[PDB]
Amino acid sequence: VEDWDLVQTLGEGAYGEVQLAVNRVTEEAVAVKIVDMNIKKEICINKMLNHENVVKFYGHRREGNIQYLFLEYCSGGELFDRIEPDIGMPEPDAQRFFHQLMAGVVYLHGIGITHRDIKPENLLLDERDNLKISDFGLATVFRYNNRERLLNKMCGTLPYVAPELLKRREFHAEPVDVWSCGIVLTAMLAGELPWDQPSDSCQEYSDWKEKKTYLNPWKKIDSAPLALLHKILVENPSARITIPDIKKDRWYNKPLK
Ligand SMILES: CN(C)CC(C)(C)COc1ccc2[nH]c(-c3cc(NC(=O)c4cnn(Cc5ccccc5)c4)c[nH]c3=O)cc2c1
Repeated sequence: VEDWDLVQTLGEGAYGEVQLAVNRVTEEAVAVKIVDMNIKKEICINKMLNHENVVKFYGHRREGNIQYLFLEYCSGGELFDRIEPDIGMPEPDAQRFFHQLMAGVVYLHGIGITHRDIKPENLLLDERDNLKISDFGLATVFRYNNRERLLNKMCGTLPYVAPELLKRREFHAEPVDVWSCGIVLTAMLAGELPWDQPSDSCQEYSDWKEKKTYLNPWKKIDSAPLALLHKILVENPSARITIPDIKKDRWYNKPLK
């Protein structure tokens, strides 16, 4: 029962690959992340995580240069692949995935962890299309012994990143994750990213601050989810909506399909 057949390749990453592995006896699947050993922290963070919208960590094995992490298998693949270019997806599915993303993110924040790289490539779908947050490689602790520390390393992926992280030496962790979730929502409902980065050097970002919502991607989005996006994609992180308030939003609580 301790033996696993590496069946299929799942994902190349920078540092590794991810293999479907199946158990010889039980036929259980796992995803196996394989790296030429950042990683100490990733394992350490994963060890603290236990939630239905976070990819389960099963364990690790040293093997000299090669680090193995054994991770929950999500047969649905990446949310990224459910987003049709230029269209997105049906609004009820976007809503359900967003509900689950917030559940995952609430959980992480409640234990003082920030993911710092939320995007569709990192949101996995299990067999019943349940969304799971993956890839704790950029994640870090922002609250410890009930004291918040401010972040100052710039980490993430530029189209998903909050504007305060390009402009401020220090910033709060939670609003940043909130922002990226908003860019994820936008992608789900429009099938495109609104900007390369949230700077006034990008015209699409200037246009959004000038409320030009008759332009794309905003014109493809119904008025109710767009009103939520108006509260999330707010340049000042202190005025940006918080998760407890997202859970009170009208579209968030709209019955759909
Ligand atoms: C492109 N596609 C049309 C090709 C096709 C093969 C159809 C992809 O379809 C699937 C289907 C199911 C999948 N499941 C997984 C998976 C991925 C992870 N990954 C992670 O948890 C993690 C942790 N860190 N990273 C990024 C990384 C990876 C390697 C090295 C460094 C960083 C990823 C954990 N569990 C999974 O189950 C990927 C995956 C892909």
